Amino acid sequence: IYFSPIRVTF
Amino acid sequence: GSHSMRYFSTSVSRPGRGEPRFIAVGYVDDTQFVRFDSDAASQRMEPRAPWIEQEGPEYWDEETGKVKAHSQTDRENLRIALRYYNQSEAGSHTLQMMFGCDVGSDGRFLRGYHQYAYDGKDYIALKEDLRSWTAADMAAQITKRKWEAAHVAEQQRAYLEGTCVDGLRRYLENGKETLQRTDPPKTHMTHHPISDHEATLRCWALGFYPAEITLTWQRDGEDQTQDTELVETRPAGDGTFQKWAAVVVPSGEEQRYTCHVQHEGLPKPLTLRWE
Amino acid sequence: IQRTPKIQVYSRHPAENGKSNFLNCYVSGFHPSDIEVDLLKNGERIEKVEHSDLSFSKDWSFYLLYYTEFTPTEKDEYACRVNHVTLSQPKIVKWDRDM
Ligand SMILES: [Mg+2]
Repeated sequence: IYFSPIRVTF
Repeated sequence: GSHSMRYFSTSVSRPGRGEPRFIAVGYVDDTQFVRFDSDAASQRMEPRAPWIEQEGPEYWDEETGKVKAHSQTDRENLRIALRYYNQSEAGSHTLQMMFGCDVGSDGRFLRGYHQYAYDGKDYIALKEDLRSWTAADMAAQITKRKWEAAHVAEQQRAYLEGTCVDGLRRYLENGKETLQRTDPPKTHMTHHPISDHEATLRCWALGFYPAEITLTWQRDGEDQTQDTELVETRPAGDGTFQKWAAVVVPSGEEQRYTCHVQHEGLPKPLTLRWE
Repeated sequence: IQRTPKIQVYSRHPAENGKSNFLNCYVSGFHPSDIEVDLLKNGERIEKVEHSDLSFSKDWSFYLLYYTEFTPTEKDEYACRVNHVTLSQPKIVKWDRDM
């Protein structure tokens, strides 16, 4: 089960 | 009797030649179940093991959505690391990610991963406690800083201790026949003369599952490591592994040596003598 | 910066002259990921050589398995030719049914 989006970049 | 689920993601830039290719693979212990490739006709998460095919069509839509979202994040993540490290616009760079969890024989949460490496070296990583991050260098510290302010660990802690362990439990339940199985190694021994002075004694382990194996030589019941050639566990291609340990032996001394195999499909460690 | 591939040419099942098997070339510990693997029959490139999807281990280093069917014969010779940015020229590793 892939993680749900993390809408935070580097 | 622990079990694990892992996802390995790679994003390799190719400047001037379109967007970076992103690959992602999922593994349950040593068996690969999923694949996604940004440079593929389908543009979908595709199965790689029989037991994942029993998942409904909604799964394939949601998984495709989630992997697609990460791929997008990782292409901007590649462009950020580039400016962070004051690196030229020219040149291919690699961003890799590993996330997943480990569970007990009963299904309890043991450990959880979420970490990146930039150009083969650790960039950032969630700590064992899942509340804190490890920043390798200064660029990673800027990210550490950004992620602490944005409550990224809090969210991943919930994915890691929740979604991950539950999803793993059902993959273990559905994939019982093939995952819970333990394939013992088929052992044998070969003998090749180097010269009329000495010879190579090879000792093999074939068709075993999982990949955890131990191969050790002994000259007169005393552990040898002086002249031992031990290759890396290699996949046979059928979902089983292979390994061997060779030893340099003088002509006639062959009966002083024994090969020792330790595998979780073996009740007691097998000893091997020539012939 | 970069690491060199560690090459292994072997078969799925033990080699027997006249029986159909699988020729394998496993590569690992390399960096970056761009690698050219070719399986050869009597020095010539085998067409339709399948490979695993790019993966890595806990230590970040890549691994790949290229493979094809083959019927071993005492007559014919096999090997895999590998290319990477860490090699000035392609690396040829012959197939020994004994290693
Ligand atoms: Mg078990």
